[PDB]
Amino acid sequence: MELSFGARAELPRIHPVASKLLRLMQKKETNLCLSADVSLARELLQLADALGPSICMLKTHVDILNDFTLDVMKELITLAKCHEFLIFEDRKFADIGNTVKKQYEGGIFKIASWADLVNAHVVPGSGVVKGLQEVGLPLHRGCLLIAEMSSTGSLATGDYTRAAVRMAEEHSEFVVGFISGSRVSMKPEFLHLTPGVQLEAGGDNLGQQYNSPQEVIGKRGSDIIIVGRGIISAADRLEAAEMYRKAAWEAYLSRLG
Amino acid sequence: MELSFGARAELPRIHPVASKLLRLMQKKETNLCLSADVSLARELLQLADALGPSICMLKTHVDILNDFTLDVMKELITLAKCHEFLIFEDRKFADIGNTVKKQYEGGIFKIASWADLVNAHVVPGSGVVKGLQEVGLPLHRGCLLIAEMSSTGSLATGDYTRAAVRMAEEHSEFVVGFISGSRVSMKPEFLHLTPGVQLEAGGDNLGQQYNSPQEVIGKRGSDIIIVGRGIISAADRLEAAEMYRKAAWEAYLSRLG
Ligand SMILES: O=c1cc(O)n([C@@H]2O[C@H](COP(=O)(O)O)[C@@H](O)[C@H]2O)c(=O)[nH]1
Ligand SMILES: O=c1cc(O)n([C@@H]2O[C@H](COP(=O)(O)O)[C@@H](O)[C@H]2O)c(=O)[nH]1
Ligand code: PRO
Ligand code: PRO
Repeated sequence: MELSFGARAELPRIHPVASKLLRLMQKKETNLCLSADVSLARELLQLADALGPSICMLKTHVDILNDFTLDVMKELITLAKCHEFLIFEDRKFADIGNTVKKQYEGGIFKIASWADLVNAHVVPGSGVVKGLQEVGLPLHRGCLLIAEMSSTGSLATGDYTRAAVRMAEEHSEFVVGFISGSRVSMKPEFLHLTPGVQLEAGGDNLGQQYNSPQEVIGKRGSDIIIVGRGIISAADRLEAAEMYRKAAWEAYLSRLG
Repeated sequence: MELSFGARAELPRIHPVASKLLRLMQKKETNLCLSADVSLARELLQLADALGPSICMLKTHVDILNDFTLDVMKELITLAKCHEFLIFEDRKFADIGNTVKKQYEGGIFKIASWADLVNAHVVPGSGVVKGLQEVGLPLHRGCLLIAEMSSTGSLATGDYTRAAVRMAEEHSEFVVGFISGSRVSMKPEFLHLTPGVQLEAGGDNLGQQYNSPQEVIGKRGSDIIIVGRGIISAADRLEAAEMYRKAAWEAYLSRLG
């Protein structure tokens, strides 16, 4: 009884940020999240503009942007609105609730002011979510919980993964899904986003491991692929993004049947 | 066969950053780390100057400083050198190795340029440490691994804690100890730093739980207490720091016997 992205966007318990995302995924035929892991604002913005039509989401690491300003993020929002994609700051909040609330709202990045989505590790216990939601619920934001990781030696397995799913399902007013390698929740209101994706087999020299779009979307049941170097290190990033988009989209279609 | 801090500073396998810390702890009779969880640079610097003689370490969250600049960190270094304490940026790196290397060296904070110590969660596997050490070893820095957390529902227990200890003991050229609630390693070359500390019982409304200096240093065998609100929310932060310093130091002495 698997529903399309467009039908999932209408589910009774859907979060509004998840619904917006699912609707634009269906409209644009994309379940690709670009991992824009660059250090220059101009490159970030040029990628966002050119690849915007091909992506459902742009994932940032603003803390690696050498020339971050809030006005860069204003320009990114313009592109996100134009091309219709969400902005996901991959901050991996991972502290006690009292600390993460300040890290999300404040400092020089003011993440909550521009990021539709953020994510959190579950290791601190549910206070990490409660602290973020003090800021994010008034701002109509969503959060993803890290239930599994792609890297060698990941401890996000077994009972840890189960705890992440329970934490999400108990904070569904704010948590909209997971970073995971596979479908971890049986509730269709939750999004599954999977990093560690390339077309070719392999990894990196610092513990990254890759699986293909067909494997992660088609076999493992995830919704969205997160792709960094498979796109950004290519010469033609637009054609690379299109290859990843077509791969992930067809894997999704074939699995709906 | 418990050694004093000053003797631990001479151990054959000691890391140079740990040795520097242990020597100044012994010299100054302090095993207190101030958690300087403030949003203004002037308050950060005024606390560092006034409390510097009372502390072995100042723990920052630079991502909550509304008016961060690199020149603020230059002024903090001056105070750290004057008063003899280490600077610990509590960034909780928690990503794949390729990402954390960039988050540690780069962006607007350039953490590795000013922080003696950083810390990491072990959930990604050991690539998190390998990525950080690509930057931190050339810069003669150290790292702490988060083996336990103070907050309600923490998943850093059992086999997760054991994995953190193994990861530290296999990366001892860079990892100098732990964030933990107790002694987790039997190797005296590793430092144990414990947050979730107040003189009075209680917690916060976002999952923080407190234990006393006597409990954590004296019974649970930790080395250093990390104290935020128990000091910073007090009217007289200097006298508060002195009360925490005296508590932690006496608990350490009584346990050496
Ligand atoms: O398990 C995880 C979780 C992540 O967010 N990531 C992130 O996804 C991206 C992967 O990038 P790449 O495709 O270049 O390996 C990085 O930004 C990384 O921080 C990951 O690789 N694995
Ligand atoms: O297990 C942990 C790990 C931490 O670093 N911390 C940090 O230690 C400090 C605790 O502050 P406080 O004493 O105000 O509760 C915070 O900066 C928090 O981020 C913690 O409380 N528990
Ligand atoms: O792992 C494999 O064999 C295939 C080849 C390309 C990606 N997956
Ligand atoms: O928990 C208790 O009872 C004591 C009282 C102060 C701190 N510890």
